[PDB]
Amino acid sequence: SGPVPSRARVYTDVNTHRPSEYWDYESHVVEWGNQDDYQLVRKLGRGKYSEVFEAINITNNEKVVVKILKPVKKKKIKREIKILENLRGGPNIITLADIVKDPVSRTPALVFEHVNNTDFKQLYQTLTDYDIRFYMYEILKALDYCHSMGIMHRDVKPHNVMIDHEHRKLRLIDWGLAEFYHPGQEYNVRVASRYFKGPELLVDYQMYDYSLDMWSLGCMLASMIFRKEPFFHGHDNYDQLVRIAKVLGTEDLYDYIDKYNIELDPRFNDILGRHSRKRWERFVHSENQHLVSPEALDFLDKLLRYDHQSRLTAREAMEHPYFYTVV
Ligand SMILES: CC(=O)NCCCNCc1ccc(-c2ccccc2)c(Cl)c1
Ligand SMILES: Cc1ccc(O)c(C(=O)O)c1
Repeated sequence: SGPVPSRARVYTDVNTHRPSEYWDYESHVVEWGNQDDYQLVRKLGRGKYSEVFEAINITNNEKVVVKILKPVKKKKIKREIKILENLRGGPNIITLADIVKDPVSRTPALVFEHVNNTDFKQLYQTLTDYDIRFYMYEILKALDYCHSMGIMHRDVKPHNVMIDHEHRKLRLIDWGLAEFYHPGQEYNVRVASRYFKGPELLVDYQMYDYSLDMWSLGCMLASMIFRKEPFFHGHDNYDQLVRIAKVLGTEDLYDYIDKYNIELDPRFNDILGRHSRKRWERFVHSENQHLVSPEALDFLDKLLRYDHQSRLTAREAMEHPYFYTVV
């Protein structure tokens, strides 16, 4: 007949009960600030259709971040702007401070609050079991917030989590892939970065929800506690699912596709194979045992599940025993 419909177990109808003003980002009126208020200092990085710069707001001598967008698609820019304005002030959500335009090049730029990112490659060795529990909890505060506001981030990964370790400040950045959750809507599966992509995306199941973010979060936690970057190392989108199946096993994959009447792409036939369900304890080694505990393993087991409906919600995750040591 076709695939079985699905819906989020929490915050299902938050957008349904809100005016069109909230979620109709295409109708949203954007108002430009003064580009001249900002002096570009240095290039921070380069994205798909963006160039990120450290800058100074010369009207208050304050450091800011300017993300210049290659205006490839207007609807996309408007969606990012609306979502950022809706979530502004939310816990651990990057604060959009201004929106500016370069008249000569005819290029939009989003201006954010500055975050001093502490070096990731130097964090990895010194970091403790407590530090992982603490920053995991800070990310879930950002997720429970944006999901309660009817938004899925759809690009949760270490590059999109900024940390100022000195001040124990975390921010969830780059809301360029984020979308308003409407029950029953069929979304584009070309979202998230390969390693972080949930099985729903890999099997082309379009009626996904907030729970997509909880899978990406589980990939990050597995990678941190096991010191294995990335945890699921696919070489392409079909291989990515094969890497998951090498961990979760192929039996539960068939239970997932059957439950939702998903048509597996024929490209999966020769590469899928047969895989047994692995124990999480098998990934424990001398290099990572100080970060691993039974609470961490029970928590991870509750996030990394094929069935999107069966994953912990951000709020259920915050109530898990893994976070009993955090405030
Ligand atoms: C734009 C830009 O400069 N990005 C830099 C990305 C910086 N990433 C560093 C980092 C460090 C720790 C974690 C983490 C993960 C799981 C639990 C606890 C902490 C994550 Cl997700 C990311
Ligand atoms: C602070 C900061 C740095 C880089 C970025 O790309 C963003 C963002 O996308 O929101 C934010």
